[PDB]
Amino acid sequence: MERYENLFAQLNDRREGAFVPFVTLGDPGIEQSLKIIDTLIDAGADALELGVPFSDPLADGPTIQNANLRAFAAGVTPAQCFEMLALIREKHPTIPIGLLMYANLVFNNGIDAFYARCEQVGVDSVLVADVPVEESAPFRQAALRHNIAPIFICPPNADDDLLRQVASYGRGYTYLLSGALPLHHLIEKLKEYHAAPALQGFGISSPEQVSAAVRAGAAGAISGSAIVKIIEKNLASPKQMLAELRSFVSAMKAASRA
Amino acid sequence: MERYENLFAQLNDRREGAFVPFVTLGDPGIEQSLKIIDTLIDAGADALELGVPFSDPLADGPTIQNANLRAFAAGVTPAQCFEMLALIREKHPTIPIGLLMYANLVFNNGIDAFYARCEQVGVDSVLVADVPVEESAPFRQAALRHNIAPIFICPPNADDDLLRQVASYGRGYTYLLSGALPLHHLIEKLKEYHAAPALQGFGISSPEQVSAAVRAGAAGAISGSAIVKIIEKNLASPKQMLAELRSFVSAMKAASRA
Ligand SMILES: [Cl-]
Ligand SMILES: [Cl-]
Ligand SMILES: [Cl-]
Ligand SMILES: [Cl-]
Ligand SMILES: [Cl-]
Ligand SMILES: [Cl-]
Ligand SMILES: [Cl-]
Ligand SMILES: [Cl-]
Ligand SMILES: [Cl-]
Ligand SMILES: [Cl-]
Ligand SMILES: [Cl-]
Ligand SMILES: [Cl-]
Repeated sequence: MERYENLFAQLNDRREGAFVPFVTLGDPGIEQSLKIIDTLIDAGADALELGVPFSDPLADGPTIQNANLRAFAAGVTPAQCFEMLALIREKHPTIPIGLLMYANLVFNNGIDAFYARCEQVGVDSVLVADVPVEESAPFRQAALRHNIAPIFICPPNADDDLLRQVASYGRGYTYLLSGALPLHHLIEKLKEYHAAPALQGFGISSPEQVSAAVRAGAAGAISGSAIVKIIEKNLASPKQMLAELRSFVSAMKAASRA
Repeated sequence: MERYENLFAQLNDRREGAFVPFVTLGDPGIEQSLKIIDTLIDAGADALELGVPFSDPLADGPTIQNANLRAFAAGVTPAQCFEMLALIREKHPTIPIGLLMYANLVFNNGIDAFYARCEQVGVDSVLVADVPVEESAPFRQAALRHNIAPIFICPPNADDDLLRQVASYGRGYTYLLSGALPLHHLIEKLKEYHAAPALQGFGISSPEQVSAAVRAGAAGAISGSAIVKIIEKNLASPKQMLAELRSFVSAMKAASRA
């Protein structure tokens, strides 16, 4: 539906980088999560990265792990997540919606049925976070068949071989994480290979990291856990939670004008 | 085959905690990896946790991520991993072998065929690191049908409800990661619910953390990345690599007598 392409062209109009918050769907409840997402959008978030609750405790930090636990504790299921996605899309027809999920989600229903469901509710992109590039073909092909952008991660030490693969396979945006190479170097190479615009997603904790990413040439930044941390710290006061989310998104967008 | 039960009873004879190193199969090559594993065993490792190369770059630290990349760069496939596992078991018939892997590995062949292959090569336990407990039943049942211990992770804030589930579902050992609760408290509750012996697996970097785990009552410790770091730092000298691995395992076992 051109949602990412239109966003990045309009961000070019505004001379801004994208700010894309991550939240877990259904954290800390279905309705609070919907209102958290409305607040992020109203405060200036350019796109959304939304997680279907998963479990990766060996690797995840306490923030993301606790969010997954809060959503499961609220009884959140993939079914409810897809209904939430549909509602978000209906209220916000133009905002790019990226799903972040883990491979076992597609076991119960099958790869094509999963991507068909994404297409039906209006998702724009899907990142299956735990599938190596060597095993990505069935996901990439199913995504394209259903008009979904498959998101590929560019790791910090990617050689030109891998950069060429990431640039060619992905659509929508490139999820950049940056024997690491210089940030500006990865960005330049991805542009040389006509990759989808790069969103720096590593360690985007606060305004300084957004500004650094845009100054290095990235198209924007993805905040992997900073929004979830504000949720966790304000669980007892939804009003203060929403106010802190607004000031945070505002400060992150200010950094995106750097 | 009683490999974990026999190990823990013999560790009780020795008044020792278990030390269980993690390595990625095929890192930095098939034959170097086999010899790394032989060296860990000869140096005193009590069991093995072996990873089939995966990809979890959003969450993994550089050590584990780089190991996965080194193994894929050596052309390692799941097929070669299963042959390596078979060779390790043939050379070392009594040592408990735990596989650590990610869910997409079971997509290509199916859940039952994966666990059948594990049983055939002599694996004792399987931890599918990225499957929530709410979705674990098909894996747990397939494991039991093939005489494989399914490994469950006890997270640091587990309530008694979850502790009861982890204690009942798992076999072999409990993979302990420790609003977190006191380490000794989780250990006590797991014993109260007759869980498989707990191996503390969070942050086991050096001897101090092994000693802390055993002093708190854990049956031992799993070093998630410390062995891989020694591999990465000594890639240019296999001889020095193996010598540093020996001194490291020796120091970790010394801490396990605490
Ligand atoms: Cl679109
Ligand atoms: Cl529940
Ligand atoms: Cl290169
Ligand atoms: Cl695109
Ligand atoms: Cl950087
Ligand atoms: Cl982060
Ligand atoms: Cl056994
Ligand atoms: Cl290769
Ligand atoms: Cl409780
Ligand atoms: Cl057992
Ligand atoms: Cl601790
Ligand atoms: Cl670790």
